[PDB]
Amino acid sequence: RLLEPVPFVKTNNCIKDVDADLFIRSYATHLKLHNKITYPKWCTFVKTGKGRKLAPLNEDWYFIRASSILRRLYLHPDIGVGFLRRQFSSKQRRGVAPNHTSLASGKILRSILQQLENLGYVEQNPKKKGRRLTTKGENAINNFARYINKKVYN
Amino acid sequence: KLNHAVFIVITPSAIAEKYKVNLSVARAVINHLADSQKLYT
Amino acid sequence: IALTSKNLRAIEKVCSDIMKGAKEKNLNVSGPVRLPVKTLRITTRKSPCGEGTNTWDRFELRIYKRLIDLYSQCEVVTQMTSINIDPVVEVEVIITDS
Amino acid sequence: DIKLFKKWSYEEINIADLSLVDCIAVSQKACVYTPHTAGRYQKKRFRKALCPIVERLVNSMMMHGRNNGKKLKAIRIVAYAFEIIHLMTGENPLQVFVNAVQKGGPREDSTRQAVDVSPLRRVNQAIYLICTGARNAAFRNIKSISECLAEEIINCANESSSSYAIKKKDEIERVAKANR
Amino acid sequence: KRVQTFGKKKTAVAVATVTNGKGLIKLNGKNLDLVEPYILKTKVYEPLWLIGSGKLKNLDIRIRVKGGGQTSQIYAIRQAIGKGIISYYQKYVDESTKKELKDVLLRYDRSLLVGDTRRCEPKKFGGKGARARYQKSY
Amino acid sequence: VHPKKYGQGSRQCRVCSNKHAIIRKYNINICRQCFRERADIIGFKKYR
Amino acid sequence: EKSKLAKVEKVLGRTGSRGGVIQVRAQFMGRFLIRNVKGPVREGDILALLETEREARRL
Amino acid sequence: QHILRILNTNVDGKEKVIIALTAIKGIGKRMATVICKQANVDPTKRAGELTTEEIDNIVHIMSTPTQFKIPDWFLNRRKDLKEGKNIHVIANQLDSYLREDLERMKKIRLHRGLRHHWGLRVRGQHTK
Amino acid sequence: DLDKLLDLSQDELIKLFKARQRRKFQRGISKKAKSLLKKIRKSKKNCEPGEKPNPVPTHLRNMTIIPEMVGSIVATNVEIKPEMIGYYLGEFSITY
RNA sequence: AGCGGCGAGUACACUGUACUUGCU
RNA sequence: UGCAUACUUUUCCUCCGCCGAAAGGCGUAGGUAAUCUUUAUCAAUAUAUAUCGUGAUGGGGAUAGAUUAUUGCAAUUAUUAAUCUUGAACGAGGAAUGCCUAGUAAGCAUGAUUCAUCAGAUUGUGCUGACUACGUCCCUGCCCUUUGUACACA
Repeated sequence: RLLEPVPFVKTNNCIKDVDADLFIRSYATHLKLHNKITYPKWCTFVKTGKGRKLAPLNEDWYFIRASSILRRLYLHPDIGVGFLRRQFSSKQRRGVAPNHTSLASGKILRSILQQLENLGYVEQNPKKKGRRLTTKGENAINNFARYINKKVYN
Repeated sequence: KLNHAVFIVITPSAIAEKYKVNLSVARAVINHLADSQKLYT
Repeated sequence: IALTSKNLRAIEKVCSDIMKGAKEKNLNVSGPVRLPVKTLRITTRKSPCGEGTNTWDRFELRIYKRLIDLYSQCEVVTQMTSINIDPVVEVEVIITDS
Repeated sequence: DIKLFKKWSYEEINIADLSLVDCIAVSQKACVYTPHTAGRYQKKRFRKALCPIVERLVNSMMMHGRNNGKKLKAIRIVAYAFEIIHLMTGENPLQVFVNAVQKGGPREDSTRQAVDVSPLRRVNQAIYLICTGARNAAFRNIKSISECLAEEIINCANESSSSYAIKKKDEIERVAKANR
Repeated sequence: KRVQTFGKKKTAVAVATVTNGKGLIKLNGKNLDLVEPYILKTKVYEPLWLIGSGKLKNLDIRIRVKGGGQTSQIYAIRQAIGKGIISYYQKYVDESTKKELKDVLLRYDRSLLVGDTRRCEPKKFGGKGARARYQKSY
Repeated sequence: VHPKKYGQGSRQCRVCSNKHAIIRKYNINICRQCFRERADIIGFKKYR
Repeated sequence: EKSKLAKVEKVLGRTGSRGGVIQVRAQFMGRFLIRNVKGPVREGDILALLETEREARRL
Repeated sequence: QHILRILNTNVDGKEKVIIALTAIKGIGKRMATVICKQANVDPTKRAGELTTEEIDNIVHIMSTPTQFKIPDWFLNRRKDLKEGKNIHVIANQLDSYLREDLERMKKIRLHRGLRHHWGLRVRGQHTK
Repeated sequence: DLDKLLDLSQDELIKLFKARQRRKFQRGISKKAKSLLKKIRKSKKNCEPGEKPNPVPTHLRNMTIIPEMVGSIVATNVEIKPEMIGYYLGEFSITY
């Protein structure tokens, strides 16, 4: 069902040629299996964003978000915290006042970025101030994406 | 006022109408039998 | 060398001057840069008193700016522009090397 | 060659009422893989009929209170309803919809005295009764909308009493016959 | 060698370029299958069956999208790729097939080659609605 | 006096010297009442 | 019940209380027949008749 | 199985366990959510098989969660300025502390106190 | 009970207080409130402890209260208490 | 601001591709 | 601490990296601007999958209590605000009444205005693109002709 006949030649040379939706879940599962990062304990008592006003209700949201930020890191190689907050921003019902868009909480994204830097998948540099992937992480994610592509292909 | 329970075509609406169950328990029974909406198998 | 004004005919004549002067002086010049027009607007209400139907009107000021570059003496270029310029237009200067 | 959802080129079509076929104008020009044809639709009078009947259907299940503008969900709901019609009844649901439109629309009404109903107006008004019936069926009655359209379309295709469209057509025709 | 065409449908804008290759048609950095709506995947597939995968097997068509809503860029890319294939047939591959290609395109739909002029009109005075003013009480 | 560098007390309309209906767009700093008639000579030409 | 064919050879006029009725000549086989039709009708439309010799009123 | 009666009504058998412990109290779905997290009950299950051991765990959790990681800000009624500190205080007895808080503001008898006393809102319903 | 509040310094005072009075006191108290403070201290030290001290002249509605400001009333007779401290005073024409 | 061209690649194809650096 | 005196600009949007769930805070990139916010992209309606499966329910947020921070010399008539607790009506609405013919209805947002702080207000912009006429004078409101007037402040 999730696979469709494609009438043009693909490339599959990196993550940009694979669907995001399955990539996030597959790499969250891989992260859970490998125990690459902590949960951590502190983050699971707070809602993801002010406008959400409710718990994520999945218990794997941290790992589901980490791979999404990795995807965004590759999609354009300059990542800050404002861009992440705006992307994961959500509508907020102010009660009797009209619905208004508000950003997500940035501390969880800051913690995710720090953990990714600790893992070494991402590096910081003065030039290209936004977060970008290292060459090691780039080729590793290329091979991982090709593995996922072949796994869902045959 | 709901009355259905879980204690005793595979589309959830048809299964719910057949077994007098809610949609969630009907979906659970569908998973049990096979092993939001998507294309029919 | 960039120009800014409010009336398009002024910038048109000013530009028509500089291309012909450049061709006369046979010096390397970039082509006429046609910048996107930047428009300034404000909306206000008529009827200074509070009575009557609320009626509002808007205004529009598009500002014309164009660029050009020349390899020529900063003195001769400013002399020719001052000779063939009008106070309405405001012009700034920058030179190139290659 | 061209198939609906890569499945139906509808090589066979009934004679119907000799006018509703031209009104629906399902043809190679109107053949489309999926609904949501955003072409011009208010250019002339015959242009209203030039729209495919499938597009007419998918373009009108949207209206109920707060769900205006939501068109892709309407497309998916009619796609699921079409699949449900196929699974419940083995015949082609496209022919099912054609029978529904050819035997659902009221033919004679009354205004002041009774009058006839144009082929085009009959097709749209039949679509409209399908719309109101489906909206009532989805109006807080547990069952999903796709099942609602499946039931109503099959009922009006078979002229069943459980069809709100057929019921209202019969009511209108009864009033018209009483008046004239 | 290299031909370039443009695309404007609704608010969205697109750029197409047809070059020799092996059938590499890419939208930005992704593939056309990764759009998400299969409903619009059908729309992009519509021109392809009207021309030919075999004839596309030797041409690479790059596509960029910048702005507009989902329906806007799907229609923009549809008409842009139509223009690209028409121009590159007129230039490089062959001209005898080009007349039949354009004949098929027009006899199927005129929206493929050229888009609509419909766009949002300036919001009027009076009230929230463009063609409606505020409710008044006597 | 108790002057403040903020609010309506900080600045007023230049021509009518009133504290009401003063616009701050593009630092016009003038009241709409007289701005309506000074608009044309200022350059604010109405198109729509 | 039953409906019968009708050939719109020409349009006659838009009448009625609100201008919502159209005079149109019908055809099943009685050639010359008068009918009142609601809804947009173009040149060359086929209509449905309920009665054989029931005639409208021409204004 | 179903229909379990405790200090507050918990006739919630078929409805979810999480919604059950929200409905008993903490209807803001955060006290109940964190209590379920602390007591380690999977939301996948229902309320029809809640055990008395887990109920005792729930009471152990809500009995002064200060020692738990539940922070002071997430603690309901954070300061309530006095010589001590208070906590989120569940349901029927919890009503008693807002009763006595109302008594304190009545004896305070300030502008908002008489506004609440005479039958007006704090910000005013604005019948102008 | 209130002796600790009487003796503790401004830092512990604001810490015990809510954020509103912390912000107010950190931003400033102003010479008007300082003069009112010294005048009320003199009036309290001169007044007999057996009687309630008089209110303040030149009334205004925008000074906080400190448990060191005790015994004060307003020229509207609610005697200030520690549980009324973080409110200012108000007490203007609201007559029904 | 864009279309490119090539100067070096990060991984795959095979008789260019997603991402990086500079000029015309 | 306060007064007087000299030194840069702090007196806009802000990106970032950090402290704080957040509110908010510290130090810096950039920009008087198609150059930095930001624009190879800033919102939402969606979208795909999960839970709920129509039970005033978990919908719904009127209501009050506890606070943390900023704005403002000053917020008490708790400006605004993140968090928690609190839990009203509401089963789609009498008589009447308003609006509307294609990127328009409607929904969804969002820019700007006054703004030190406060849009539920007003004025632009875009996305989601509809059902129906393609006419009529029945009401209403005007217009023309004829007509009758003892009206002309009609």
